[PDB]
Amino acid sequence: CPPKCRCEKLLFYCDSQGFHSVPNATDKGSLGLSLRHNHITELERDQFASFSQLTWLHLDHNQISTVKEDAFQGLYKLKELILSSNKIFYLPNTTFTQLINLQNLDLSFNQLSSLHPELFYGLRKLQTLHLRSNSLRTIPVRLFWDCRSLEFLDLSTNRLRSLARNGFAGLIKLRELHLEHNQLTKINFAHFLRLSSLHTLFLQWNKISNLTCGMEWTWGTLEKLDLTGNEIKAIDLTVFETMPNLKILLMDNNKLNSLDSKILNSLRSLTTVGLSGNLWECSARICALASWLGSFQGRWEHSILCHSPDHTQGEDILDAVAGFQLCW
Amino acid sequence: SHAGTTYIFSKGGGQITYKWPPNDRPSTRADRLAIGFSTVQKEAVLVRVDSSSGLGDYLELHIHQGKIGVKFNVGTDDIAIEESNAIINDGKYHVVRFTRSGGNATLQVDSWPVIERYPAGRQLTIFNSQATIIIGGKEQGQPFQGQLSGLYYNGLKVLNMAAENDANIAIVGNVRLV
Ligand SMILES: *[C@@H]1O[C@H](CO[C@@H]2O[C@@H](C)[C@@H](O)[C@@H](O)[C@@H]2O)[C@@H](O[C@@H]2O[C@H](CO)[C@@H](O)[C@H](O)[C@H]2NC(C)=O)[C@H](O)[C@H]1NC(C)=O
Ligand SMILES: *[C@@H]1O[C@H](CO)[C@@H](O)[C@H](O)[C@H]1NC(C)=O
Ligand SMILES: *[C@@H]1O[C@H](CO)[C@@H](O)[C@H](O)[C@H]1NC(C)=O
Ligand SMILES: *[C@@H]1O[C@H](CO)[C@@H](O)[C@H](O)[C@H]1NC(C)=O
Ligand SMILES: [Ca+2]
Ligand SMILES: [Zn+2]
Repeated sequence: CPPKCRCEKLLFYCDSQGFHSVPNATDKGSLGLSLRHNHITELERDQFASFSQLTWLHLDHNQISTVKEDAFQGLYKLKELILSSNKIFYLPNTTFTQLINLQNLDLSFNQLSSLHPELFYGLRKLQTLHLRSNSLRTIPVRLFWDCRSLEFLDLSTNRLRSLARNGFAGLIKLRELHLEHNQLTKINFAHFLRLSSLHTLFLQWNKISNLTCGMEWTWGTLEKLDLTGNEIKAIDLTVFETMPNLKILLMDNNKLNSLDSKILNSLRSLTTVGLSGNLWECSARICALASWLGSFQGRWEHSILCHSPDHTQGEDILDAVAGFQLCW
Repeated sequence: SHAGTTYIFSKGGGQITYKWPPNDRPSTRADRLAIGFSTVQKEAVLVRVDSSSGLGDYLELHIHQGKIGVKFNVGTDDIAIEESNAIINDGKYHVVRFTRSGGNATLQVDSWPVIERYPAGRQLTIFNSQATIIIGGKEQGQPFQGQLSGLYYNGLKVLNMAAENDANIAIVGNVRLV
């Protein structure tokens, strides 16, 4: 066993030592390797050539800034690669293609600004992909073409300006998608047409003004939609016709003014809703919403309060409806 | 037995007022008002909290026929609660406590049975954007004459704040800080 490193088995645990590069190994039949919280700044070509039998490799919290081409070559049996919390900003297009049995890839908390359209080609056994907390501004249309068995994708905390029409091609088995804390402006749900297995979609804390749906379709698998903390003021009357099995809808802290009865009549499978913090106008317009609440049989965690006119501010909708003779 | 910060409201009428900053005028779902007083008057208005310009919301504490009471409005309608079992204008010190939870109200004279009053149905719960506290009831045409101590309104010791020459406070009329 190499110096400064304790080895429980074929697993090598080399966390929290002052390693500026990967140590050469007396035993090359190691199954796992941990190099966490060292100060590695560079990954050489064929650096892990000795560790052929590696199944998981942890390189998190290192100052890695440059990754040479063919850095991970020969790691055919590798199924987990953690590269989070580094200073990586460029990745050669051939850097992951050899790693066929990869299942979990973490590239979060890095300085990536863009990704090569063929970076994730040939990762068919990939299940989870963490790209959280990067400075990506755009995303290649073909990036996920080969990601057949991916079911978790994290793109939160980036600088995504907007969504490509068919960027998601090949994510047919994706279940959970994280797009929160980006900089989206509008949402055209026709853009998610290719994600036919999605059950949860997180879009909170963007800058979303509009909710539209260009192509009519049925997203039968979507069950949870989190839109908390955007700037939503307008919603096309058919965007929830698309999600018949939607059971959790969160739209707190937006700029919603009211809701058409056409909208609310589609949201009947809901078990949980969130409508707090919106700019509700308490007048005859909210009757659609007020009546729905009486009819509703699901739950809502926080009370829904009027914002306009001023004399109704902060008062629960139903209390204000019955108190001011607004309906019926 | 009356000790605490106290103001003498003598003949001619008097008034202590507090002005909230324009932006921070609070809204409250519940209110807690406690005042220490002594008087011999048959009719007067002790404290009144009025909403900002353009709002009908208000809270008024007053004496009518020697009986202490409270009248308030969340927006829509007036709600009244009064201690009618007995009299408080005997000249001795009393502490009356008022409590509001939305439509509900509570009155309790010092060391007497508590009065609880619950409105029917569902009421408006919010007292909306409080602008001023007017202690004295001069502007209502029923100025108070006597001594007021330990006034408490939603965490504010207003009289104590007047005795500390708070910048917002405006002291007018025949009022003395004994
Ligand atoms: C205002 O008070 C009402 C009613 O007070 C109830 O009646 C009394 C006899 C006493 O038993 C009180 O403790 C009761 O609360 C409140 O409405 C009730 O609230 C409780 C608790 O939330 C609930 O169990 C009852 O079903 C409610 N009854 C009705 C008719 O709605 C109300 O919560 C109070 N409002 C505020 C803002 O505090
Ligand atoms: C470590 O490996 C490098 C090649 O990557 C080689 O040049 C060097 O001599 C090796 N050192 C030891 C001590 O094995
Ligand atoms: C790698 O990138 C170059 C761009 O210079 C591209 O032409 C080439 O096809 C890419 N190779 C693979 C295997 O993706
Ligand atoms: C969103 O819709 C509103 C009205 O429906 C429109 O005025 C606005 O321009 C739209 N936003 C964008 C970014 O197109
Ligand atoms: Ca009010
Ligand atoms: Zn070092």
